[PDB]
Amino acid sequence: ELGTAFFQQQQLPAAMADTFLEHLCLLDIDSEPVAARSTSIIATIGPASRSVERLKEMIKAGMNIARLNFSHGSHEYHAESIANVREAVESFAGSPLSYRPVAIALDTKGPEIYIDDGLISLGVNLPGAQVDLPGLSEQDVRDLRFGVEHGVDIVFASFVRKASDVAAVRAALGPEGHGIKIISKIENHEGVKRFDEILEVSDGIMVARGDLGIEIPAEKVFLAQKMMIGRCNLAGKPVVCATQMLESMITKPRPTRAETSDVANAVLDGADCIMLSGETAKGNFPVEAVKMQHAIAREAEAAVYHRQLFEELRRAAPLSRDPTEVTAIGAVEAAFKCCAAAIIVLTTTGRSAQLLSRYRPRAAVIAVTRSAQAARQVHLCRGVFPLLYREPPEAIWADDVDRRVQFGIESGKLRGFLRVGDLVIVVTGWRPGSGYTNIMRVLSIS
Amino acid sequence: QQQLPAAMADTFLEHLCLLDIDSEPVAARSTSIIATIGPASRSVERLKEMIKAGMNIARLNFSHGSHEYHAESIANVREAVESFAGSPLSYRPVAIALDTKGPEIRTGEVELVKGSQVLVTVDPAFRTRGNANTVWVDYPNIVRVVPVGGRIYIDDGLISLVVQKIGPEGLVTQVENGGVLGSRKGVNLPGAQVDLPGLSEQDVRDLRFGVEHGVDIVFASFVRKASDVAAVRAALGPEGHGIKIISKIENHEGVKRFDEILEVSDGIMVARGDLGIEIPAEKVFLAQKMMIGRCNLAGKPVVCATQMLESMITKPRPTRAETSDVANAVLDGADCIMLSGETAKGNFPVEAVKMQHAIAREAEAAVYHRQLFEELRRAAPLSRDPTEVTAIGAVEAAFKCCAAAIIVLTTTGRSAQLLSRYRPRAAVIAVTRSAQAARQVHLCRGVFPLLYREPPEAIWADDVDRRVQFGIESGKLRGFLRVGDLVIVVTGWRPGSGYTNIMRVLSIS
Amino acid sequence: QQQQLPAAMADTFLEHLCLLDIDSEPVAARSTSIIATIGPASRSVERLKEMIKAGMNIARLNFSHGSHEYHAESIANVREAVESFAGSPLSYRPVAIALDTKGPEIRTVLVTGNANTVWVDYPIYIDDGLISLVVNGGVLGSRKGVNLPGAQVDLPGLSEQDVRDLRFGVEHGVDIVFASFVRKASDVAAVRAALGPEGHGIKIISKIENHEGVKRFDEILEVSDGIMVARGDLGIEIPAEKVFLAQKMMIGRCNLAGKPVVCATQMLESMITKPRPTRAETSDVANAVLDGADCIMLSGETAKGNFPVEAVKMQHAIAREAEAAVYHRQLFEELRRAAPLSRDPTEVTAIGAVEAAFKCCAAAIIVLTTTGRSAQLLSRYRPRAAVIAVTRSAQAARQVHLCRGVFPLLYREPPEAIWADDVDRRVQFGIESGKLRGFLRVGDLVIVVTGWRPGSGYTNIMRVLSIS
Amino acid sequence: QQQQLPAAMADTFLEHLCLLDIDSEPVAARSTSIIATIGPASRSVERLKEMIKAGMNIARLNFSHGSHEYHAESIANVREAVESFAGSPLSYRPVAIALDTKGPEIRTGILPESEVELVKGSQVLVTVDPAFRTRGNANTVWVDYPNIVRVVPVGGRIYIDDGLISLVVQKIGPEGLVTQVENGGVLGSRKGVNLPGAQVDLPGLSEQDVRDLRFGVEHGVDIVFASFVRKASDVAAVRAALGPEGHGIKIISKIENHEGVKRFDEILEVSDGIMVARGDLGIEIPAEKVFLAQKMMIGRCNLAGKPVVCATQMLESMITKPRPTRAETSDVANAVLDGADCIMLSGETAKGNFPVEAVKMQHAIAREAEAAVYHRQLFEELRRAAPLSRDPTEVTAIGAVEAAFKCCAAAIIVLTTTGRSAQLLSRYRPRAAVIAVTRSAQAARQVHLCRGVFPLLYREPPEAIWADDVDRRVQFGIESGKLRGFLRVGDLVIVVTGWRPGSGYTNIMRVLSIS
Ligand SMILES: Cc1nc2c(s1)c1cnn(Cc3ccc(O)cc3)c(=O)c1n2C
Ligand SMILES: O=P(O)(O)OC[C@H]1O[C@](O)(COP(=O)(O)O)[C@@H](O)[C@@H]1O
Ligand SMILES: O=P(O)(O)OC[C@H]1O[C@](O)(COP(=O)(O)O)[C@@H](O)[C@@H]1O
Ligand SMILES: O=P(O)(O)OC[C@H]1O[C@](O)(COP(=O)(O)O)[C@@H](O)[C@@H]1O
Ligand SMILES: O=P(O)(O)OC[C@H]1O[C@](O)(COP(=O)(O)O)[C@@H](O)[C@@H]1O
Ligand SMILES: [K+]
Ligand SMILES: [K+]
Ligand SMILES: [Mn+2]
Ligand SMILES: [Mn+2]
Ligand SMILES: [Mn+2]
Ligand SMILES: [Mn+2]
Repeated sequence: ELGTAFFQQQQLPAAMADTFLEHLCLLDIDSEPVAARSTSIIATIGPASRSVERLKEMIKAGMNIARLNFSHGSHEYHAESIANVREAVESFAGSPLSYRPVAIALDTKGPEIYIDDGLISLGVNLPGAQVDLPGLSEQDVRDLRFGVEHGVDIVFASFVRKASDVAAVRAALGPEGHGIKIISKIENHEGVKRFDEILEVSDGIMVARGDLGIEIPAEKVFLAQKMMIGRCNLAGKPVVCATQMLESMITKPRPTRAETSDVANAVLDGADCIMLSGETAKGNFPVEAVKMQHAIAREAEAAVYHRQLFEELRRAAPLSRDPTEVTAIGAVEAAFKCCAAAIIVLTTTGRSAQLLSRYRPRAAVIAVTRSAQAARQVHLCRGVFPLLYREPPEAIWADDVDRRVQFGIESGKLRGFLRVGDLVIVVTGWRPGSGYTNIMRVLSIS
Repeated sequence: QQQLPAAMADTFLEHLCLLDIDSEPVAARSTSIIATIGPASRSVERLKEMIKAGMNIARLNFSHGSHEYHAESIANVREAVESFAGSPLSYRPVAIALDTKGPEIRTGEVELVKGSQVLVTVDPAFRTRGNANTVWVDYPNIVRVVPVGGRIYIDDGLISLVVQKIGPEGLVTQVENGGVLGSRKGVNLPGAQVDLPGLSEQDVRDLRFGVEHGVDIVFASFVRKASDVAAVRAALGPEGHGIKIISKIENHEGVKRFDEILEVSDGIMVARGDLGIEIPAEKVFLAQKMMIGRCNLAGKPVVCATQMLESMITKPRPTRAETSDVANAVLDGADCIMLSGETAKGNFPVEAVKMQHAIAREAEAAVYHRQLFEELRRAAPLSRDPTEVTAIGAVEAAFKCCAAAIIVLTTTGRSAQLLSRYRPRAAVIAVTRSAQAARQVHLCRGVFPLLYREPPEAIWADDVDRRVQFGIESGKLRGFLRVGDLVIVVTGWRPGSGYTNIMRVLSIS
Repeated sequence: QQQQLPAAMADTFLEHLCLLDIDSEPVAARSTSIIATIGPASRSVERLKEMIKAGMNIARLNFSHGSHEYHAESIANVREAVESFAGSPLSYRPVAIALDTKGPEIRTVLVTGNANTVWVDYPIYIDDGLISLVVNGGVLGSRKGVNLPGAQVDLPGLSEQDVRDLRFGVEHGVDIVFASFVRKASDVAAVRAALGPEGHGIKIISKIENHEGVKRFDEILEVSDGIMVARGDLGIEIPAEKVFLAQKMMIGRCNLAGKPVVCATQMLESMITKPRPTRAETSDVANAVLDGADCIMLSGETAKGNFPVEAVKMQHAIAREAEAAVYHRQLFEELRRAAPLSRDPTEVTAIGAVEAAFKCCAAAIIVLTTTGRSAQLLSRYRPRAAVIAVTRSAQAARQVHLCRGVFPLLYREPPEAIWADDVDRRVQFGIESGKLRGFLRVGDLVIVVTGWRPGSGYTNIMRVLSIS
Repeated sequence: QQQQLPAAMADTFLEHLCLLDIDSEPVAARSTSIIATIGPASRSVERLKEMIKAGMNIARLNFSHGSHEYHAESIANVREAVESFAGSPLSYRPVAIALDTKGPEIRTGILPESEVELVKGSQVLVTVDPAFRTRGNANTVWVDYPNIVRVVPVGGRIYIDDGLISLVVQKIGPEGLVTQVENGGVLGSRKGVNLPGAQVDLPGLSEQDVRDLRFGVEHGVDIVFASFVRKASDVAAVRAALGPEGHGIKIISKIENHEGVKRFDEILEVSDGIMVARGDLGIEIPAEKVFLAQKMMIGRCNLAGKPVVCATQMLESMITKPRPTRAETSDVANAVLDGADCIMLSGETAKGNFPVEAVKMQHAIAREAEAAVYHRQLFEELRRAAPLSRDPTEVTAIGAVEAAFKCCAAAIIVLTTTGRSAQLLSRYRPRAAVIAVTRSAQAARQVHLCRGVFPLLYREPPEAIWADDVDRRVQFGIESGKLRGFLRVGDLVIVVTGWRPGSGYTNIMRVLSIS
């Protein structure tokens, strides 16, 4: 079973290797990946990526999260950016089976001798020399309030140095902002040393390599990146790799060999999301940069050694009596046995999708939700493909479950994620409401 | 408890160092016990005590006894077994297996002069002239299968003779080990390609008897080739299509052609008695472990047999070697262990069943589960069969929650067998309407069969849930489940076998 | 290929099992040493010669029966049988002599002498745990051993009779003491003290016979030279279905510690009366070798039975097959990982030589040693290649039988004038010995382990040589 | 710890990652050799002295440009810079000289600065009619490779000028290939052509390569980077042009196109090593697939025990800037973690403004990456994958590496004539430095290809007794290691020698304490 032609795509020969060395030796440039790209793409909004028509092209190219850099720009500037992103996003809502949710992330200005990205020794950086600035500014507080008022999904918190820095952020978001995800940016030596306590109170991490590369020796950034990716992977919390991934594409139509390798290796490290800064904020090829990250991620996701990664994630995760976790790991294992084209999961808060994503299945996790915010926020979790369901409930709940599953199948077919004859794993619960996921089924498509 | 520190170890060496004589087993015994029926074990009262002690499969040795004798054994077994049918929540199915006589080469008191000279003839005139320097055998082709230098063992391999010459009179032999030969006693032709028929005529009448009396399993003696298995299945006829054929590997050719035999069998018996004569005794453990390992790989049941607790025929306690042999068979991966003389004729048949049960529980907890499961996972090929996909998903889920059990609904047993091959720590509670399948699934380690008796409900989904609740209630009464426990439930999307495709995580109430 | 080498190269333990082959023939060199108990069936010089040829490496003197004069006769007959082969040095097999202590023993319903009231020698299991009395039973006899598993006992860690027996062993130059019913580290120190300064070179093997010994195993092992899993008494002290747990635990911890371990009792019991063992008994011997046992033991099979030599031959035949079936790939990896890093050039050289031998499927590792330590550090990493140890010390040649896979050759010639020449002559003596014994053939690779200067403690050199 | 040893001891790769420590400084010497391309920014004797001190191990001469006299000047200044350290033999660093051939090329025709625009969606004809050699324009391009009309089927593509312009063959006709412009651009004269996925008929050697290869032999270059190697016969043609006098020269095959990737195994078997020529590879196959080819090729050379080089744009931004980008520093680190024996600088040292700082950056990155290797799984997999062998040099090598790990040996000192004994130690990736003592100056330079080998040139004449000569070179290796910081008093070393003179008889491993 499993056709001979199907077994030579998606780097499946390298997938069945008994050793990592053989896994490397069997990687094949003719082995084509699936269309579903698991690693989400964060694009920074700026002069080059602010118009509604430009944003439409970046959505089709693969942008999942739009980053607002509050280091620059008035609230009126950012309100117009949010208005333009939402206009381009909703411009596709007339076609539910192809609609792509897009999250909006607010990046704080933060606490802002080296000058000019650390280019001249004596933006300004003071490495080692511990300085005084508090966790949250008084302009940060006004910016975060702007985030709640305009309904942003994610906060990128700059220069997080300790757990209390995160709590100050969460306090500024307020009770109405309790649902916003907080990604703590690790930007200096202190944040690295206090990483374990920062991660426990955050929803995720951004390896902010720009400032980190000035605050610590440039030779050491990859050590910090691979440490933080593994620790969030172990913790099952999303991790973002950022800064200068395709830097030369600011002026050039094609990246360097080091840049494509950097995106690929960030994906192989286990990063949930990869980021573009000047490549989309200022550069001359914002859409091409998005297209390049999409293409590399597809290749690198197939080149992950899932065999060992799944085993180690399984051994490191503690035993659980939560039926959502138990169902998730079983569905992921079941998906590996059949190379299921997808895991289709129903979720309202996104947790069931995240618990599937944390075991890193090869199969795409197609998440059908009625919550527009959850559809935006699950882009943080690798391999989750969110579908916004818009119909009012069927009268029998079981019929309403089945129709959402069918909606996931129909959207997967249209997008090239699913074909007739594919096996799919379907994850649901035994009753409506969040928290009751406990069922895994094996279905053939059509 | 249950050797959890040893099972979590990073290495096998540390797993060994963490084994704990004070850590008590709490899981139910998963290795099935086969007990040979004989004079010590034909009492209905004794059979009831053997059921409660742990007997899962009753073996009828057709090497001896008439059809009427075995019909009585069958009737006493079923009476003892059905005596528990009034409480369906605790009723234990018990399989009945027919072990065939098989091709038995036989001779014609006279002493075998060690180092002497004895000839073994084929001529029919010498069938009654047996003595110190004449032996006759009913196998005519013995003269064409054992060359010069090959050996001929007699009476359980304690008297040996080597071929020195070949000639018209017969085979010219010399006595290697001495003894005195009786009247028509067992002969073995080690290493030689014995081309006796794959089925005696006695075997064909016995297999017809077994079909007529509804036996669940055939232990097929001296299986050397795939065609030997097909000969057995032919004699069962398609009236015996549902009977499971377990092939007894008993000689050198069977070990060599094992893979061809396993492919056409439902399982294997490591018949160490005959095998220990047909090949050197010091090589039997190699063949045992090879066969157990490859049946584990193929997901097919394997039985370890013969002399596991031999001294308990006359003594109330086993030796240290016998204790270790039973334990190491479980550690090897054997689905079933067997008692022969210990239950057929010995003085402590119940105590022998109790011992095997007690040893099996300790060994099952001493298994290095971490490496076993990982290796069975990677070795089992990718599959698009939904029952296969659900089974491995279910075993994975059971490990994550430390599930008390995996409840599975099954018509033929296959869905339980596909769970069993991944060796979950959780018990596989199999709920079936098929009384025969309830008995036959004892061959698969870790499956606990429950026979469902109620007639079908009007709504199919109501009938599914009733069966699931039947497994819940049986599990609670037998000690497998507690309130607050998590269980994995495996079902299908439509009636009939072959459509298993659902795995659920449920809390017990 | 032979030696189960296809199974040796499997990537998983499951495939290792799957590839085992009854037609794959093993190497003549048998690594697991055989201990045979001396008794009426194994006492004549002519019978001991047959058991030496059959494969007996250590002679066990059971000091629970027989007088001091009786055991001197046994010692004298063993040394006469052993030295009867000394005239051919290339084939001389050293044999060690082990003293097994009586230990704390309680010998012989109303227990306070017939079949209604039983007298005992100490203020309940009798007949090797076959009869149960409680303040379940069978048929008794006269003079019986009594086990009391549970309530704690007032017998000392070393009796006066035991002390007298230990001093007998020093005076008669035994190589090994099997210390009965060791429960604590203090019990071993008591044996080391009764052996005195004149007996400081004797190896103390602690016998684990009860629940307390299992519990305090780590502290007992740390002060012992090795361990005997005494399954006879241990099988009466703890439930019979749990002895296999204690055996495998103890064999694993000794293998990790690098100290020898003995598996004993009823391994081939039915051969006391029958010429062939049962299927369970050959499995128990094979599984003891697969567990990692350095030595296997025969007691009644050689002491009192009617087939003592055939019993030695059976253990020899099984051990060879089981040794080849060991999954060295995973065992060596796990031994390397668990052993701490070392700055000792002897241990550093040892693990390199074992690795090198696996790479070339070397027929043997030839090591020069005086105390035996260089050979033990090789044995510790469980190579498939035979460890041929050439030594001038007769005692080391006997005692090194405790370590699995060490084949001792006693070298007798005075030193050559150039020490480099004296080294080569001893290496050559091992090569010639291995050729005659069938360990080596022309074209084989061997690993030669020596040191850079004379005297113990300087092993630091590993050489790859092809046999001419 | 230091050395990232808590991470290397971890039981899983996941926990190994979590335990990487930015505050754990490396103490072992840098094992991945650095190749620096010689050019205007690196041709002066004093600048080359700076780069040798910064860590340059191999000097790359790019015969794609420059005259024979130009490259002979490059060789003279390199050798003058290298030999200015020879007066202190205990610290003299051999520096290899590698010749990178221009290789077979396909180029367009001459239309001065005359330029034309190939418009997107246009119709352009590619012809090799010698009458069209000069008649280039916006709908017609000539190329100097006549078999182009046979190797590019309809729907196949033709790239021009570093892949800036893309053409798709629509029909095969008598005049040539009629193509539609897929990606437009401005076309100059004599621009390079690439035929992605095509089986290119060009010989393994251009006629200029033959001349350059003889120049290399006559000037004693140590290494050849053979361009555009697509099959075993290409390597054979390179070998033949070097002749018997160039038989000691090492041949590193540059894998540059799709065929070379697919036929990698037959190429590697007849090669001394491989270069992942990512620059050309990224034009010949999709850019997002290059990392697949890099990791496959590094793994298969790791498995075969043959050196592998990763090249192109590793620190590209440092051509104009004193600090690399975050992507570039990660690219160097990940090439080392892949298992690359060498890393390369091209424009960063040939023409950039910071050549010495680029060499310093690669040295500092590689030192961090080498300690961040999950050594436990790497050595275990290399060990089990390496087959059984009855060759005593192979047996001694794995024995020495195992012993080095057991004692955390500071170094493995090995005596070698050709370098093979050092290479056999290097293939098992020990963390101990492999200190190779040789009398051959060429072998000393060439073993820089093998990761973890640190060559020392022995200059003394042979002692009377051979056993004295061996011990002298061993002590020379010890005294060199002490002076260079490899070895301290009280350290343990693994010394690897043989039983008789001449190469091929390595069979002894010794454990020694230093001083
Ligand atoms: C999901 C996983 N990712 C990795 C794994 S598992 C792994 C395991 N081992 N090693 C070291 C090694 C081993 C063999 C080689 O040929 C090269 C490197 C790795 O680097 C390595 N990675 C990056
Ligand atoms: O991931 P979440 O937020 O816990 O939601 C999972 C829930 O979705 C469902 O599948 C469907 O629930 P709804 O019909 O209320 O959307 C439930 O069975 C399950 O509890
Ligand atoms: O294990 P088997 O023999 O394939 O049978 C499993 C079958 O049992 C069921 O759960 C119920 O079967 P029935 O209702 O026909 O008894 C099916 O859904 C499933 O196909
Ligand atoms: O194992 P031991 O007792 O430490 O002896 C090993 C010793 O044997 C030798 O190989 C030879 O020593 P001798 O010549 O004194 O017997 C030494 O080089 C080495 O130190
Ligand atoms: O690595 P290579 O080229 O095979 O050479 C290793 C050789 O080096 C030697 O030490 C030779 O020493 P010489 O330089 O004196 O010839 C031999 O022992 C060994 O055969
Ligand atoms: K039978
Ligand atoms: K070039
Ligand atoms: Mn920053
Ligand atoms: Mn039989
Ligand atoms: Mn005892
Ligand atoms: Mn090129």
